[PDB]
Amino acid sequence: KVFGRCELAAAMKRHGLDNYRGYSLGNWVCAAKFESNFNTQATNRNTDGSTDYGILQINSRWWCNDGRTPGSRNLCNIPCSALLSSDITASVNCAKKIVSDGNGMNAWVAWRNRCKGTDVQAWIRGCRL
Ligand SMILES: [Cl-]
Ligand SMILES: [Cl-]
Ligand SMILES: [Cl-]
Ligand SMILES: [Cl-]
Ligand SMILES: [Cl-]
Ligand SMILES: [Cl-]
Ligand SMILES: [Cl-]
Ligand SMILES: [Cl-]
Ligand code: NA
Repeated sequence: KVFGRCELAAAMKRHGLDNYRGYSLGNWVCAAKFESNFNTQATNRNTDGSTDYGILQINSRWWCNDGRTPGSRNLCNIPCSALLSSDITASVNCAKKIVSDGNGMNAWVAWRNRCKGTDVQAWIRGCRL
């Protein structure tokens, strides 16, 4: 599923991500935009043989099981395939554990390089929320 901007903002708020660990809704919408262009089925192979899955590009090295990432962990206790669903529950629950890990939203290299410090409120502007 490819979400619209305000549609994803609403689903993220419903699932409790708005202000989670102090990050406003606009930060989470901006991160999804540059990670996946709002497409739940996005995948991207890394140089190290791991893979990033879904609307927030969560990596199989630590967070989910794909059966093909040697020596990896599955800290979210889920198959990576659950991260590609039209229902975002699994992605949001796993993102909560990632953003709690010590480095905040800097865990997402695209949020640090494209969203951090910018006018992130623009991502939720005009949305009926
Ligand atoms: Cl957009
Ligand atoms: Cl915001
Ligand atoms: Cl594996
Ligand atoms: Cl394969
Ligand atoms: Cl594990
Ligand atoms: Cl599994
Ligand atoms: Cl959803
Ligand atoms: Cl923080
Ligand atoms: Na894994």
